[PDB]
Amino acid sequence: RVGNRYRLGRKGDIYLGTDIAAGEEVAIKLECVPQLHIESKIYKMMQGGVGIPTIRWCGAEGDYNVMVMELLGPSLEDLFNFCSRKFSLKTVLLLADQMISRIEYIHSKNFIHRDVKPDNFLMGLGKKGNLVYIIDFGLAKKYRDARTHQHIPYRENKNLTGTARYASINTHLGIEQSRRDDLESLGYVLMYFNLGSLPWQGLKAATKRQKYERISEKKMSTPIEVLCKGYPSEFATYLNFCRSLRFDDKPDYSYLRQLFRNLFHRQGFSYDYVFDWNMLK
Repeated sequence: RVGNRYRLGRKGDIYLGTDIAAGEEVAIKLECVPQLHIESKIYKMMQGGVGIPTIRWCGAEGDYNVMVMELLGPSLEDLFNFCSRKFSLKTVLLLADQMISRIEYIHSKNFIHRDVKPDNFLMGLGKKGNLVYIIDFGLAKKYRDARTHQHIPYRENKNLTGTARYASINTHLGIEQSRRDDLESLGYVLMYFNLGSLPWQGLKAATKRQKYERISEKKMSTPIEVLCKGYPSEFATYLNFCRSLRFDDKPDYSYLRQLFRNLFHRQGFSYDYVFDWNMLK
């Protein structure tokens, strides 16, 4: 077992381990001896930030490059399923606050995620179980130069790198992903939590390419008022804000959070961090 002081378990992959010298359970992502070491380096730049998992060790053991991370809880997709694929308004708004903040933090560290979906958002454990974490930086890219903060170039005709359900419209059009896209994906995820599904979900596609084309076609045929019908106008306003962001714009994160926070206070909700799942007996 790994690092003179770690041990392995059951569960590109994750395993349940133990920091045997400090008595704590840990997640151990292994990779045949290239992408673990890279992600491992992005995590380091992200380190210390709120909602970013801590990396306790990076090395190699036999035929594997091992990365030891702090154990985290269930994914929002998982909690959503457990909740019958239905979250209350208070829960979406509580999640909406922290998620925006995680995305802004990642952007503040020069990277963009490019893979924002319910599965890449996991709740913490213990004292942190009220903390929304962001994971999987496998598709993360620096969008600006660390020192000069020179934004990457606008590029076209690219192939979709991510998950078509939550991808931004500009991503479907082939445009280079930037900060705005991470936020547009979050917006679709918030409506996903609100409706239980997205209108461009489960579209029939014989091939895995007429699908991306059916989604794209559908996602651009569905105006935001129709997608958000029956919900607080805040969700529509948010999506519209995101669709208006210029490729190199610094998103006004505060305005987005205050958008939801006002809908929050208006509903009488309080930030006590009691999620729907926290009430399942």
